Amino acid sequence: HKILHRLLQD
Amino acid sequence: HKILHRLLQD
Amino acid sequence: SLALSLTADQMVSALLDAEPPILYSEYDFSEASMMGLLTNLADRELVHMINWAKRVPGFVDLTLHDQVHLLECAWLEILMIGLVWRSMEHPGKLLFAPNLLLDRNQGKCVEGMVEIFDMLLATSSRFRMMNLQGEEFVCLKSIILLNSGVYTFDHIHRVLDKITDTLIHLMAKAGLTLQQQHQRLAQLLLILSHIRHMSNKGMEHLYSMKCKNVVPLSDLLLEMLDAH
Amino acid sequence: NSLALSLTADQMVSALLDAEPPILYSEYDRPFSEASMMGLLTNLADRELVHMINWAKRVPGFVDLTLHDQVHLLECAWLEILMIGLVWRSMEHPGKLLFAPNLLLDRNQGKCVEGMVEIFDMLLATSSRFRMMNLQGEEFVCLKSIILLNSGVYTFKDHIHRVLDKITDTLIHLMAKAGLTLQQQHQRLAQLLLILSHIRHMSNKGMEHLYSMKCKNVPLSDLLLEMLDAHR
Ligand SMILES: CCOC(=O)[C@@H]1[C@H](C(=O)OCC)[C@H]2O[C@@H]1C(c1ccc(O)cc1)=C2c1ccc(O)cc1
Ligand SMILES: CCOC(=O)[C@@H]1[C@H](C(=O)OCC)[C@H]2O[C@@H]1C(c1ccc(O)cc1)=C2c1ccc(O)cc1
Repeated sequence: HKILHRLLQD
Repeated sequence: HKILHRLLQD
Repeated sequence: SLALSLTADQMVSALLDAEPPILYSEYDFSEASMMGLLTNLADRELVHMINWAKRVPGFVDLTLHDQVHLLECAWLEILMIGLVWRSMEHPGKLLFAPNLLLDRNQGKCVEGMVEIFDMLLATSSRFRMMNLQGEEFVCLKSIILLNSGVYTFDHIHRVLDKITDTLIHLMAKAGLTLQQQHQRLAQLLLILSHIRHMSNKGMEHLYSMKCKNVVPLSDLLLEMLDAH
Repeated sequence: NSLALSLTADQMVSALLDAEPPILYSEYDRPFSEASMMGLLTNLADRELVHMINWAKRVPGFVDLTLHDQVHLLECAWLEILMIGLVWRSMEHPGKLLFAPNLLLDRNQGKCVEGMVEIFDMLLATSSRFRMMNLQGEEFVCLKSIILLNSGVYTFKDHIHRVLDKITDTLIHLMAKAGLTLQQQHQRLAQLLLILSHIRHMSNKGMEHLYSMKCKNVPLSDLLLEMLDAHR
């Protein structure tokens, strides 16, 4: 659930 | 007079 | 490999197209008020750095855990190289944001900071000395993203090679002699080692700041710092 | 001035080959504690440092600099120089670091000391890289001397940059001689200089752990305390 995953994924 | 000083001088 | 078959000319344009925007400080001074502005700023820049990184040729090929590693490795180096770039045509000053231009002795606010300040000003001066071009800069910035975390793991190296080819073609195009080409390339790669050093010092004073409770760090920033 | 900046690329390689310090042996015996291992590394390193000082003086151009600049460059560069040296001699011992001919550490002896393993791997990664490119003795010594000249140059000017351009020409002379095409010469130089950043990174890390070790508390040599107190 790390923010960095999220922001890259788009 | 760092020990480094002496070594570099001689 | 789409990024492997680009001309130097179309490589430079992608990097140029993908440049992140310049952000403003939320500025309206103390050790705490300084680190707040800087933290708030960094935190918003990181979000765009991620976008930019995604637009860097070859980067989008790598796996996700790979891209993650590269970013958590490179991030402050990337912010600092952007800072020195922005700061070039302000001798003796650092331009964090169009509305946030510091001079050295606003540094003394934050033990840790004048030391790095001076490292960044010397680099700024160096880039000005050699007269860095925007095209060389976007290359520099990509090497940093691709190299900085590469060994703490072939395609990456293929990409780094193209980037080197690009760098050299721009120098040839600027009229540099073959001898000048490799001396310039070299002294620019040599600056990366200074940026890394600067990032290692910054990472560390940042961590002491988090520990002394000077300001709250954002969740993204905790994750980044934690990585180091 | 002169006089460095008037050497042929071939006699620059030779000056540097001639100045190369010897590989020193360890005092090593006796099972390993964190204490035993760290007193070994500090004994070896202390002795390596003395050779490094003398070696620096043989780096063409170094001795033209002012004593205080000599001190700064060496104070910045010292643990990078030892690392690059370790990496280079560990080159034919995959997975293993050759501290000395009689002190070869494997991954898991690293763990005795706190956060030594992480560095261990970083050096291993670098060693692997040198191997995968087949770094050459002659390239190595240019690199070793770039480190010395570069590490503390932007934390101070133009004499250092002339010498550096000389070392780059030298590096390129080498690759032109090995019969590399121009494009692969420029690529190789790039690959070699990017490694320098990893060396800075590792030095920076080893440095902070050395600092925390001095608190933890093996006694360090006087020369070593001084070299370390320069980064605090
Ligand atoms: C004189 C250099 O000034 C700095 O702020 C550096 C570091 C620092 O000084 O931190 C403590 C001495 C740090 O790394 C730099 C920095 C920073 C912040 C924003 C930015 O666009 C570029 C760099 C930093 C920064 C500051 C706050 C954060 O939350 C994240 C990064
Ligand atoms: C596998 C990593 O191996 C090490 O010892 C690194 C560091 C470490 O392990 O943790 C403490 C920093 C350290 O920096 C390295 C190192 C060292 C020691 C001797 C040497 O010839 C080359 C490097 C080191 C070293 C150790 C004691 C000294 O007095 C000086 C350097």
